[PDB]
Formats: sequence, structure tokens, C-alpha cells
Amino acid sequence: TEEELKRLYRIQKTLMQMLRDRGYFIADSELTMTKQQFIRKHGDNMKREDLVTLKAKRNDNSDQLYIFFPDEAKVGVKTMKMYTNRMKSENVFRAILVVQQNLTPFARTCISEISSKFHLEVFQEAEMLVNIKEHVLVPEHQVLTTEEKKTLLERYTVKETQLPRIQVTDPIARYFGLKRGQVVKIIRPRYVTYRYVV
Amino acid sequence: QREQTMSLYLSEYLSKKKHGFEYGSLEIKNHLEKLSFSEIVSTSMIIFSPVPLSPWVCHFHISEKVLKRKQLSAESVVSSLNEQYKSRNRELKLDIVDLDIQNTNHCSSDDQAMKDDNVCITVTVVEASKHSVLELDAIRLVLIPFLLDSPVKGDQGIKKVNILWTDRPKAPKRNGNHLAGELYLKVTMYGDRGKRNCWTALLETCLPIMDMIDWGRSHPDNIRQCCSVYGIDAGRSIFVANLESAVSDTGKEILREHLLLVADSLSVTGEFVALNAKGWSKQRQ
Amino acid sequence: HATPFSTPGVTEITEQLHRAGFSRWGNERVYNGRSGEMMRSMIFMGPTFYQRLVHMSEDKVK
Amino acid sequence: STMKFCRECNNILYPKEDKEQKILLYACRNCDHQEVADNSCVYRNEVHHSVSERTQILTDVASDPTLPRTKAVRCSKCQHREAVFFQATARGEEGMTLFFVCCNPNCGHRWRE
Amino acid sequence: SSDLQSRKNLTEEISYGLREAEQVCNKQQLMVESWRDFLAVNGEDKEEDSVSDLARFCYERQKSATLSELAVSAFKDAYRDVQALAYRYGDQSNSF
Amino acid sequence: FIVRLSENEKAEDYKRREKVLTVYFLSTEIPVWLLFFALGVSSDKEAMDLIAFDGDDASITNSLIASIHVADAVCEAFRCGNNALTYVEQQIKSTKFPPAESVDECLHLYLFPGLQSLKKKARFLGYMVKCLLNSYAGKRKCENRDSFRNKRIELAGELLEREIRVHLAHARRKMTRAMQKHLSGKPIEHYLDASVITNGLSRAFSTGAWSHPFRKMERVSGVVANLGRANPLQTLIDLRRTRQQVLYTGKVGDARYPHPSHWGRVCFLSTPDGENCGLVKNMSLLGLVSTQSLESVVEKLFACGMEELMDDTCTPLFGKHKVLLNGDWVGLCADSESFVAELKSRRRQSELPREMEIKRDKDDNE
Amino acid sequence: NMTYSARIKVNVQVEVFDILIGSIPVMVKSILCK
Amino acid sequence: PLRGAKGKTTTESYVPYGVIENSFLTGLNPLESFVHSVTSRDSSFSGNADLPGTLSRRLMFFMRDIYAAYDGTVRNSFGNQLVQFTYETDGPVE
DNA sequence: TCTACCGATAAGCACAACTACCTCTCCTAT
RNA sequence: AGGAGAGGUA
DNA sequence: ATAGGAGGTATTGTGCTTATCGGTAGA
Ligand SMILES: [Zn+2]
Ligand SMILES: [Zn+2]
Ligand SMILES: [Zn+2]
Repeated sequence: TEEELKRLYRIQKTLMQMLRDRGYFIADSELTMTKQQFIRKHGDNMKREDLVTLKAKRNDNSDQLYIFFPDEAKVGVKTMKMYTNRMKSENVFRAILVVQQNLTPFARTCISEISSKFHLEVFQEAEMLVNIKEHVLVPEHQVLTTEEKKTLLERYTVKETQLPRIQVTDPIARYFGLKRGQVVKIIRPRYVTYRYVV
Repeated sequence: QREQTMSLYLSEYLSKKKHGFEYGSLEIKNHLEKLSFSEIVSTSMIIFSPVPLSPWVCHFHISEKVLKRKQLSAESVVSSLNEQYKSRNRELKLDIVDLDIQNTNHCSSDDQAMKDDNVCITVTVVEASKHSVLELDAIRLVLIPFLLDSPVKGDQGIKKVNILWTDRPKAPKRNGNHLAGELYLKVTMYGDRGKRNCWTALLETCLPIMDMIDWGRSHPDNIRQCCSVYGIDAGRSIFVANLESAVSDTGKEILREHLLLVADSLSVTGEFVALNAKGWSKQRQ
Repeated sequence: HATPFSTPGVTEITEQLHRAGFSRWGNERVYNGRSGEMMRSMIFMGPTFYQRLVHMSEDKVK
Repeated sequence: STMKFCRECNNILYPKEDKEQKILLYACRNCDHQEVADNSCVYRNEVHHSVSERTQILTDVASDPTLPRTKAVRCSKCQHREAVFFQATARGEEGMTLFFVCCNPNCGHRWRE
Repeated sequence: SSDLQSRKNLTEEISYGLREAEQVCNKQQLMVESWRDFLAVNGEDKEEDSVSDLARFCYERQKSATLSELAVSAFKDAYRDVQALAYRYGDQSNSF
Repeated sequence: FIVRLSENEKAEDYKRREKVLTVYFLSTEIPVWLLFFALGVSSDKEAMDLIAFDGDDASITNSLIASIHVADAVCEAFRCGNNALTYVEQQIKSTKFPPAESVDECLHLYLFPGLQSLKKKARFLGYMVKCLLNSYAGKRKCENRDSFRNKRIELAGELLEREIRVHLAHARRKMTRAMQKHLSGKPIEHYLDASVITNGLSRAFSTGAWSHPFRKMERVSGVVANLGRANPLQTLIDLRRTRQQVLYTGKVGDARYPHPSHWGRVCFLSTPDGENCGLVKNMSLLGLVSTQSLESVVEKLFACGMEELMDDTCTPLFGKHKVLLNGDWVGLCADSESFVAELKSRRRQSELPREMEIKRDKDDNE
Repeated sequence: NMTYSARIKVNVQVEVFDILIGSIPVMVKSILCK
Repeated sequence: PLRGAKGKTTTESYVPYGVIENSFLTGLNPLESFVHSVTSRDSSFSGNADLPGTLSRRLMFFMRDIYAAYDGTVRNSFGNQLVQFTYETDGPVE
């Protein structure tokens, strides 16, 4: 049981670090929370429910992301329908789902069908054990906005398709929550480069 | 690839203790090495002893010297066998509803007394009020191979771990570059099943020793799947390092810009395509 | 005799060459044919057996 | 992994268990003869790893791993950094203690932790 | 060599160097997990066994690949010194 | 005659898939124990005594027990009566092209023709199974294709023989077709075509395509080459060469490297460089190729002290070494050293053919 | 530019109720050579 | 070991390892000559020379379209795809 | 409880197994 | 004139 | 237009495209 508790503590710490990197106004107390303090605040049992929380963007309070932890593994269509109904009721456009096992193909099709209305991100528990961003091999990644993307396109007089491509399934894109059509800035240890998400 | 070579680096807090790196590396190797039960047991025999218990009780007599060398105990190996039996239980398609293992220092076996300091492990099969397991061929051909293939230490995924010394690691440390020559571990994992990633299984097996292993520099040695774990840039950097190593081994001198251009050309679509026709066709598509 | 597995020793060859009135190492003092001066270093000379191959110059001209 | 021939017809015997008899017995299908068993042993095999016969020489199975080498430790008799370290028990002590063996061909010195 | 005596001395030195290199390779072959008890600092009565078994070391080396690699590495390391004797036994006028 | 040790896949469930001994005789897949008991054997103990493994291995015993169980399951009450003979006859008759001879006659001519007795061939089969078990256990080394001890070379007595045989067969087919076409509706000279064989030989010598030793089609190449008249040395070395046929040129194996069996037979220091590197080997100066001996050696062997093979399978062998002549068990000898010494003494007195090899090995005890 | 071969003669008898078959090339200095 | 196996189970494969005390000037022993021939049998067969040619051909097919543009960027000939925004040379002439 | 695709295990099918080269011999049914 | 097969060079 | 039985044997090696083979998930 204690192994599961420390696993969940590591997952929560990595999730908070990723949210802080993405800029969702994460409090310093959560980032600097120790294992002993987390266990003391945990109580007797977590039941994968206390990890559910809602976070809003630092720049704009209108945008918010809800983190959902299913009670049991191998979720089905009913659980996804309940989650999307809850999102519609709460009026949230983004959500992060952390699951223990791979999703049902029917659940994946349901997520893809409703991807236009709301954006859903799925992360495995094993993938969140180690923070990908905090690595020596991974260089600094900076997400460019629409104005900066337009300035970059106009400066080199190039099209969006005539840029180096990065797949959505890459861990960095999912870590930064990058959608299709967004460019990034990479600084190597100096010469810089840009990658187009496709 | 089936070998799927890995690379693990020790943490920086082990240097405070005297000879901390060597002890940590040896502990990691001991904990993360697959040791089959057959390598410890010497003589396996089935003795007719006569939920009700079934006949044909199997005996596994193990010398104490092997356990002392491997730093194990009879209780520990019995617990590991029970845990692995209750972990999968996919094989053994017969009446093995219950399987209990008992440990006895001395057994009532008068067949041979060559070794006096050997501990005997008793495995008893339980049948659900049926005689379907009364035959000897079935147990001898199914249960005996199953127990010998059960690893008492490590994980089934990890094949072998060796300790190596290097001076130019693929992932340099941020600070403290004055340390000329570090020590790291190389892990090889089986690729029998492609359903689960080798790195994913490796992360789960290192939960008790997460602090010891420095995950800030550890990275798979492969190039194709490293982009799916640490991004395209990390794979490109490792590819550049491997290309430089190959050029150095070839004995020729090649400028950096050529290798960088090769790396950027082979990873322009976000993935390292092969040099065959299929890779070029996919890149053009 | 020059049997491949019964070759005479180097000492025997040197003694045989010394008894002939030449240097035991097979090198003899020579003089440059262009200026007449004596070379500082002796040049090894010996009647080896050579062969002529069937590949010619005009056979490769294209 | 044991077999014997009954004296009546000189044919192989297969082991069997009888609930009423509660004793190991051997009888053959060739003739009708039941004989009492000895030592109550029906299988006895020494565990060996000789499965890949005539294949361990070509492909290196790494049956005996090589001891690790380190360069951080400095030898005493000579100023050589390369050394071999391993864990082994003492003559009468308990636990595993770290040992060191110098890699200098001209030194041949070994010391404990 | 300058004369016959120098040639004989060089031949004897080469023979002794090859013997020393072979001994070094035999010593290096023991760096395996099977000889951890012998390599430890304790009391072992099988010291003469590892020395008298001279014809078995080559057979063991020819069967394993890691042992062969260790042996060839040790042989090169011990044979660099043997190769270094040419500068001592060679004159400055040698064309080679 | 092939004896194969492999996992059973016929009438075997998932629980029982252990290795068993099978016999591939005339493509029948007969169990080994049924064949053993068909050749005048009526006891399991006698069959085990014939296969003198002389070792303690669990795998061998398990394989033997599995083979016995498979034989028992395949045929019921095979030990009693002659049910094994009926089963093997049915298996032979089940083939696509069964032999015309009956079961009582097929076992005498198509099964070990060297041994006339029906019980001696059972002992030979037991010896073969013993050798297979010893090789499986690792006590006996397996044969290698690189060594010259297990290889033979043919220059003209066999290379041309198969071409002559196939051309004669084609000529006979044409002649009988013409005879059938002409009988229904002539000198014998017109019946036989005298040009078919000559044209075939001319084509073989010109194109260089020679008949494959084991395939009717897929003619091999490189058998016949041209001489070189640049110098007498070239035409002398062209006449003295040895060629080994390999399936593919890119990879061969260990044949490209020299072998200790080349000592004094072929030149290991000289070999062509290129695709056929090591495949073409030049013969040594003192190299001779043995020819078939018209004299009978069996008669002279009994005079030296050789004892004939025992017909009865019940009598075992205590220490008598096996005597094999051209792969045929001819007899037995009490002491091998004295026997081989006497044979060598007789050979040195011109009482035996000068081209004969006498091999004595204490490991194989033969 | 012809073939150095020798003819083959063997008697063939037919029954109801030396002919030429082929030429084999002859190696120089063989058992049958001038 | 040269006579098949040393009989210490029977081996099937070996890794040759020999030391030759004699030199070319002194004269090679027949067994030493055989060992030298076995060792030098390598490079006599030229069948692996296709690997560099095939690798060079494939790499050239992949990298032929790469050229430098007037804007200072590195672009591919197919669709003017941007490979490198700026050349990563460590000087000294641009 | 019966549909409904959905990843694994064998079974074939298709290229790839090097340049610049230079000679000779043999080939085209019946 | 085009092919098939062998021995060969850098 | 006709002709060219039948034999146990003795290239790999990577991608690609099936089929089939169970196999759970949803109503
Ligand atoms: Zn016991
Ligand atoms: Zn009986
Ligand atoms: Zn030292």
C-alpha cells in the first residue's frame, strides 16, 4: 500500500511540475510539498479521489483545466460519457485524464469523435514517473504564440508546411499540450531551430 | 530490436559515503538481476508421501552454500515463489486451485544422504476433491518446468546487467565536469513481448530504488524508440554522439557540420526514417 | 638448396657471402653515375629471379 | 525418470497409486504382475543448465560474468588507478565486504575496503 | 643486432618477454565471478592448483569469447613493452 | 535409413510434447520401438541392452520412456504376436509409391543390405540409436562438413558415371516408346538411337553443365573448365584441383578456412582469392586418390583373428570391439591393438591392398 | 576441330514368344590411346 | 585442441589463440605457418565490399537534394523544405 | 444472454545481396 | 550483332 | 505438332501482405 502511496506522490509531483511549466498558476506549497507532508495531508486512504482538482490559467482566469483520476482501471464508454457530461456542466474546455491501463478502443473512438468540442489528454501512470522536461538531453522548449508565429513566417518568407515537423504523439508535445498548427522554439547548447506540430 | 540496451547512471548523493558509488552499483545489480530458481536448486525429485491434499509431493533440496553466496534465505525464496505463482497463474491448466510450499531443514528422505547441510523445499499440490492430478507425467512435464523458470530475484524482463566504466558519457552532467570518468550500469531486457515498452517495465521495477538511480541522465541506448520517450531532440543528440563515436572508431576525421546536417536531414519529419525505399517514400508522403 | 622448410640459417648465408670476397650483409659500395661521387650509404644488390606478366600497356589503351 | 523391468515378463513398469493400498506399486500392461516399490522414488533428476547443447561455444551465453573495474580507487604499492572490485565473505565474518584487486600486471596487490 | 652475442641476448629477452606476457594473460583470466573466493584476502590451499594447471588455461580461453577478449587485451598491453625493445636493440642507421 | 529425435506432434496433446525417437524409413514415420520388436525382439530389457548407453542421464531415460509409451499407444498388444510387422507393412503400403515387394522381402533388401540376418540388423539399429543418444548427451562429437575425414572426391569414375546412366535411361525410354509405337500396327539397330547419348555428352562437355548428384534438374556448373597454355605450370596446376559446391557464394561457413585435415593432402597456403576463396584447393605434391579394390578383404580378416558377429540378440558383448568395413558391421575382435598391428603387418607384406585405411579409436570402442 | 571419342559396341538380343549406342570422349594417354 | 577436441563433455567450436615465438627472418615452423595462414585467411574473400557502396548510394540518394540558399538557410530541393535555419559550422567563412 | 471489430502467429511474396573493368568459350531446339 | 557460362585486373 | 515420375533431400534475409484466431467490449 505504501508503494502505491509513494507512486501516487511521485505522479502528483510530476503533474504539478508539468502544470507549472505550462503556466497554470501552481502554488509553491504544492511544488515544494515533501513526501511526509503529502502523506500527512493524505490521511488514511486516498482512493484516487483527492488528486482530482481544477486549475486555472495564470494569465486568464476564464481558461481552466480539470484533472480526473478514475477509481478503477480499464475505463469504458460510460465513464467517458460521465466525464464529458461533468465537463459540459462545469463549462471547461480542457481536461487531463491519468489512467492506469490502456484505454478501450471504443473509449478512444468516443474521445476522438468529441475532440472538436473539447480537448482531452490521456497520460499513463508509468509515463509520469519521471519528468521528461527535467532531463539533460532535452533542450529548452518555448511555445510561440500566434503573433510570434506570424512574425517568424514573415521574417523567413516561408510557409507553415515548409518547416521541420514534430509529431503530436511525441512526449514533448503532450507534455506542453501542443495542438496541431503551433510552432515551437528550441535553443541548443548558440543556434536556434523551430519545429512545426503536425 | 529484441536486446533493447538501456543505460542507467548513479545519483550524485552517493559520493558523500566512502566508496558509495561501488556499493550502490553492486546493490542495484543485485536487486535488478534475474536469477532463475533452477540455478540455485541442485537435486529435484518427486516422492510419494502416502481442501484435501494430492499425492506425488515434489521435493527441492537446495544446498545452503549457494544461498549464502547469493545472500538469500529459504523463507525468502518460498515467499518469492508464492508471490510469482499468485502473480500470473496463467499457465498450469489443471487442478492447482491451491498451491502451498513448506520449508523443512531436514526431510525424511533415506534415498541419499550425500549432503548434510542442504535445506529441502517441499511443494504440495492441492486438488479440489478430484483425482485429475493423480498422474505423474502431467506434473513432471508442466509444474516442474514452471518452478525452475520462476526467477527468485530481479524481474523477468531484465536479461543481464553489467557494470562499466566510461569517460565520455552520452549524457553529460550539468555541473561538476572536473570528475574525469564516472561509473554507470548497462541493462539488457528481453523483447519476447512487444505489447509493453521495455522502459515502462524498467521504471516499474525500480520503484524501491528510485532515489539511487539518477533519472536526469538515464536514457535508452536505442535510437528509434528514444524519440518516443525523451523527444526527437534527445534521439538526435544520441544519434550525433553515436555517429561521432563511429567516426572516431573508423580512424578518420570528419567535421561537426557534416554530422549535424546528416542528423537534421534524417529527422526532418519528426522521426528517424530508414535508408531503404520505404523510409524515403514515407518521408516524401 | 632453398627448400622452404629447410632454409639455411642467416649466419651460413653471411659466411658464404663473406668467403666470396663481398660484404657479409649483401650491400656493396657504389658510385653515382651522374657525378662520380661515392655514396655515403651502401646499396644492397643481388640477382633475384623476376617474372614478366601477360598484362601489357597497349592492351589497356582505350 | 526411473524405470525397471518386472521379473515375470521383462517389460517396463509404470508407477501408480492406490487409495486403498496407500502404497506405491509398479505393474506393467504387458503381463499381470504387481510388485512392491522400493524407496518410494518415482523421479530423481539433477538440475542442470545443459539445454542449449552444442550452442554455448559459438554464441557467448555469458555463463561466467566478468568482474567490474573502477578507476576512482588508487593503489597503494603502485600509483595505478585501475582496479577490480567485488563482494565476498570473509573467513569467519558475516555479510558481504568489498574487496579490491590491482589491475597493474607488475603489482599483484589486493586489499579490502 | 651488432653481432651474434647481441642476437642471442635479444632472442633470450624476447623469449622471456613472451613468457611474462603469457603469465600476465593467465593471471588476467582469473578476473571472473567463479574465482571470487580465491581472489579474496583469506586462506586458500588451492594456490598451487591455479599455477600447475597451465595446459587448461588455453583450453578455457579458446572456449569463451569474453575470456578471449580479456586475454588478447592483456597480451597487447604486455607486448607493447616487448615491441619497445626494437629502439634499444636497433641502430640509428636502420632503414626500417 | 533415418532416426530422428524430436518432439512428438502426432496424437499428442499440449501436456505431452516431450522428445521421442522416430524412424523415417521409406517415408513411413514408424516408431523406433515397433521396428525394434519387429526385428526378432520380444523383450524390453533386451532392447535396452542392445542400446548400451552406459551412462546416467535423465533426459535419455525420459526420451526412451516417451518412445515406449508412444509405441504402446500407436499399436495395441504389439509385443504379443507379430502385430508390429502388420503395422509396419500397413505403414509401408500407405505410401504414395509403395514398393512392389512384400513386407517379408522389403526388410531384407531395402533395410541394411550388408547384414543378411534379420536379427543382426536389429543390433545395427541398436548401435545407431546408441550413437545418436551419445551424440545428444554430448559424449560423442558430431560430424563436420569441413573435415576431409568425412569427405570423398570423384574425378572421372563417378562424375561421368551418372551422366552415362541418365543418358542411357533417356535412350531406353525413347527406344521403348518407339517399340510401342511400332509394335502395334524392324532391325534392332534402328530401334536404339545412337545419337542421343553422344549429343548429351557433347552438350555436357561444351556448356559445362553437369548433372546434380541428388537432383535430376538444376544442373551444377564449374565442373568442366578450360586449360591454360600460357606456361606449363598453369596447365599442371589446373589438372590438380579440388572443388566443393556451395549453395550460395556470399556465405559458405568454415569451409573457406584451413583445417588440420589438410595436412599433407591439399595445399593450405595457396588458394584463389575472390568469390571462390577457399573452395578451390590445390592438391599437394604427395597426393594420391584411392581407387576401388577388386580383391575381397572380408576373407582375409577372419584369418587375422576377427570373430563373426553374433546372430542372437540375447547374447551381449563384454569387451569385444566392433569391426566396421565400409560402414558394415562385419565382425568382432577381442583386442583392438593386436588386431590392427597384425593388419598393418599383413599390409606391409603386400598381402593386402596398398590403399586401405585402418582406424582404431578407444573413445568409440570400435 | 572434331571430337576425340571412341565407339561402343555391345550385343543386344531380342526374344519373342553388336550395335552402336554412343561415343565417349577419350582422355589422352588412357587405356585406349595411340 | 587441434585434434578436434581436448576431451575436457566434447566441444564443438573453438576460438583460436596462438603465439608465434619465431619470426620471418628465422623461419616459420610448419605448424606456425599453418596458424599464420589461418589467421590471415581474412581479407582474402571480398564479399562484404558491397556494404560501403550500398550505404554510400543510399545516403547520397537521401542527401543529394540538400543545398544552401541565398538567404543563408539550408533547404531541400523537394518543395524548398527547411532543413536548417542557419548552418551550424564553427566558422570561419560564411 | 449475442454482435463487433481488434491486435497477435504463421505463410507466403518481393527485392537485395557492390564499382570501373578485360579476355575467352559457347549459343541459337527436334 | 545480341545473349549465356568461366578465368581474371584496379 | 510431339518429346524433354518423382527422389530424401542437402541461401538467407529483411520488409509486406494476407489469413485466422481467438479475444474481450458493448447492448
Ligand atoms: Zn526432502
Ligand atoms: Zn510383466
Ligand atoms: Zn598496484
